[PDB]
Amino acid sequence: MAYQLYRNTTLGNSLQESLDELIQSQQITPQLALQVLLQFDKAINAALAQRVRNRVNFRGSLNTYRFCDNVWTFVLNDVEFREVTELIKVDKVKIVACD
Amino acid sequence: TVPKLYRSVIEDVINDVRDIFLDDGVDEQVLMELKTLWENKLMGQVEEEPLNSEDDVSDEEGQELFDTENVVVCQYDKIHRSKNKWKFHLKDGIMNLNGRDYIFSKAIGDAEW
Amino acid sequence: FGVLAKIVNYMKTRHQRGDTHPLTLDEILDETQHLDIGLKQKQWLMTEALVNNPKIEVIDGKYAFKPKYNVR
Amino acid sequence: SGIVPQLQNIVSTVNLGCKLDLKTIALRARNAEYNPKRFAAVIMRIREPRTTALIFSSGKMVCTGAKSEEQSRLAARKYARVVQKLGFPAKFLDFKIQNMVGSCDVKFPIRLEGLVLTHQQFSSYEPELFPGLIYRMIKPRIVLLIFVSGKVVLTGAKVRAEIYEAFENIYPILKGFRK
Amino acid sequence: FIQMSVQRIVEDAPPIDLQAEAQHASGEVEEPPRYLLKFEQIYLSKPTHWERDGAPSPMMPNEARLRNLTYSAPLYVDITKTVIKEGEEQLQTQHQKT
Amino acid sequence: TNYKPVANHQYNIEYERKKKEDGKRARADKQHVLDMLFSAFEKHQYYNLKDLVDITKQPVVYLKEILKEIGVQNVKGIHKNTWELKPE
Amino acid sequence: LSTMIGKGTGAASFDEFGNSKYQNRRTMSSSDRAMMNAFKEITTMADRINLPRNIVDRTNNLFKQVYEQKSLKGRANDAIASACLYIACRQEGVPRTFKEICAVSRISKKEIGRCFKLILKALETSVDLITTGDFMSRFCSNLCLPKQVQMAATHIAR
Amino acid sequence: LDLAGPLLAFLFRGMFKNLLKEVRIYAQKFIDRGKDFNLELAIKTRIIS
Amino acid sequence: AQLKFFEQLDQIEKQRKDEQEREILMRAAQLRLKQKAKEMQQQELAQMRQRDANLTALAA
Repeated sequence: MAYQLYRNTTLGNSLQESLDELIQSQQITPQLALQVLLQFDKAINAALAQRVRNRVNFRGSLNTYRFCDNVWTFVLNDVEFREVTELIKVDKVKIVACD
Repeated sequence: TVPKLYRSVIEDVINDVRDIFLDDGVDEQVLMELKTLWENKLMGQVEEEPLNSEDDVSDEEGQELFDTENVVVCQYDKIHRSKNKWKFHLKDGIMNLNGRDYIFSKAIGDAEW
Repeated sequence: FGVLAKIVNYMKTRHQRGDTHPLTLDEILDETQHLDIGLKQKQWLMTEALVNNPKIEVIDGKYAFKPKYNVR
Repeated sequence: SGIVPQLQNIVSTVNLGCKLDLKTIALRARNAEYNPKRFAAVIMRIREPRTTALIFSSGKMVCTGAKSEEQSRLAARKYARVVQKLGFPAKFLDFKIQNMVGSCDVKFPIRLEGLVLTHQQFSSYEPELFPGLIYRMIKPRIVLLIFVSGKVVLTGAKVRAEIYEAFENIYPILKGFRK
Repeated sequence: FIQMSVQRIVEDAPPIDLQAEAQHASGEVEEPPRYLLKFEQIYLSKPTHWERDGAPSPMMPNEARLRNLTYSAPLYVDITKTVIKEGEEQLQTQHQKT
Repeated sequence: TNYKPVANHQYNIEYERKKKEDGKRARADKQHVLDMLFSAFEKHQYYNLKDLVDITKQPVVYLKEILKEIGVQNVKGIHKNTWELKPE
Repeated sequence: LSTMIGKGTGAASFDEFGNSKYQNRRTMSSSDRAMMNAFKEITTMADRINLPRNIVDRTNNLFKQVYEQKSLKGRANDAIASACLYIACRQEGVPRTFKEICAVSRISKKEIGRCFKLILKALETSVDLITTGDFMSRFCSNLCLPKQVQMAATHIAR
Repeated sequence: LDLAGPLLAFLFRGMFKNLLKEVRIYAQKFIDRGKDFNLELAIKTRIIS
Repeated sequence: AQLKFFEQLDQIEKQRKDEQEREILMRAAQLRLKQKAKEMQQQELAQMRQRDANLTALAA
């Protein structure tokens, strides 16, 4: 019962796998696992909002886009993420945005 | 840098879940075991009704099914488009490019359709 | 308590089905996607308060026959 | 006259004959967007015809951006086929061209002041509101935006014949006010 | 009258206090903004007549007699408007010679 | 300087910007609207339609239809005839 | 065809808890009350920029014709009144810019212009095109420029 | 003896009170709506004159 | 388990003391009633907040 964005990332996947292992071991109940996920979502949202103070840029081309329930699902190709300190090249990217 | 932010996030998460672990009556050792496993895992057609007259008018839908490529999840403040181009004021979020993770506060983007 | 009025609406649609039979609270809570814990106990305290004023009839035994006038 | 207007946008409405789920269409379609707070329909774009269509839950769809009648019909059919591929019983019923927009140049500056003085019954020139003169032709129900640079934009037409006839009517009048 | 009484009448009038009637039905911890208006420093111009064109011009008394005009002078007041929205900031905009 | 020519008054542009950003209230599904209505009623027994519209954040016509389905208007000595969220 | 009643004398006029005039007089119909409010708004707007009373009367007549014609019944009253004021100024030969009318009216310039177009269509009339010389007198006087400067500016623009 | 000054002062007292009353009413409407009323529009110039 | 029942009885005494040890602070300037009222208010927000979660999971 929260924003639930970072669950489908490396961090959320690792947390979910750990919770699955404890559930298999019966150490934690699924309700406790869900509560842990909710608290993680709150904490991660706050942490990114507060402790991140860097500005990034990127350019490229767009191949697809979708919008529903205030959820953008852009799909770009040949993107160049440009930053003052470093530049990164990617063949394709999917940008999921919410608010 | 990013690992240090990850460790700070670990501290915040454990502090945030302590109260729930007390509320549900579960012993605190669960949090230690969770952190251990989490760290280990990380590191003329007059009759026009038939639409079959045209075919292959779409593209491969497997990109969204795969999602294996690089993925960026963030929040958007303003998104404008003027007849050709899509413009992006994406605010603080996370990016997963080539496995390595990137963290940002302000993201500006211009794309063509 | 709002979920309780929603249960009342559910049993009203149940009357609309015409298959009204003596029931209980657990099966309704299951079919309405709600659980059976101490929450059901406090809402059952509210539900008995309802049984003190159930113009929509909710009796304890064989029940739910709301309509003060009812033949078919 | 030697000048023919070229169409810049065509608006066509077609009924699919079946109710639709806007949320499902937004979730499953490729380029569709749905913001019920902003607008009650679903906005979708296809690049090959280079058009945009609005799809409503009532089953009626509006296609805009097509440069030709054939392109408009093909784009509407493509949108209907996309909706049908999403599992809905979409059809192609009472397709009609509601409005057409054309543009052209007369290749000479025009004195809009004299034009509005001569044709005040049909002309409306308000530089405060809009620099272009608005001419409301009667015999064809066409609205023409005439500019001092000579560009003329015609709108409100149902068929290309109306666009061409309106330009043919307006051209001698404009030639009378060449700067 | 003009030099003292008009200014004193302006200053004697109590400041206008205005606030919304619990707008938005939110927590409403003094959330409705408070608008305070205070009139000050009245100014009088010389007698002036504005034509059909709207161009101001001095009005001679004989012209007032001939054209049945009224010999009057514009009256201007400085007004200070303060907005208190309980946002921890109060802004006091000043309107000059209203 | 008084009554200087302006294209649009400042307060009006601010109000229009706020309204545009907020947007029109969307018509949500019947189930969620009903659940929100029932919780609101749980707060206490009597609600006015205006504040109920504020609470539900739904179109007035759609909310009125859903409320007419279950709730009933009672003429009362509180101030006026208002809605009753109890179905019976 | 109405009257109204006052307090009168102090005796039986006020009753059990101060009944007043037995009542409040409660006169008229909306097809006249709305027009009356529009007339009041027109006078206020005109006095804001010191428009003469003849322009006010022409505005009132234009508003009566528009209001009875009823093609602008969906448009808010104040917009109609502001557009009528603009049209009356144009017909009297002393045009005020749309921004000048918006400065004294709560209605925005865009809405005033739209109602102006609609009123022109409803009345089946027209207004002479504005020229640079129309605004020279007011602009120069508000800038307090000399008469020679005003003449020079008018000649330069023409 | 009440000369021109005191009499006009009495009248101006009354009319300035009326002007402030009208400003109060006009601004209160807009404040209830949540718009930030313009002071120049609130002032009804005709009252005093 | 019997010891856990005794700890629950102690938590019940602690909640009574906290509610009453200041139902008195309010008087010096009903605490339990206020807490209950506060809990009642959240329910509506929680669900309006909550079902968004269900649709966002479907969306992503």
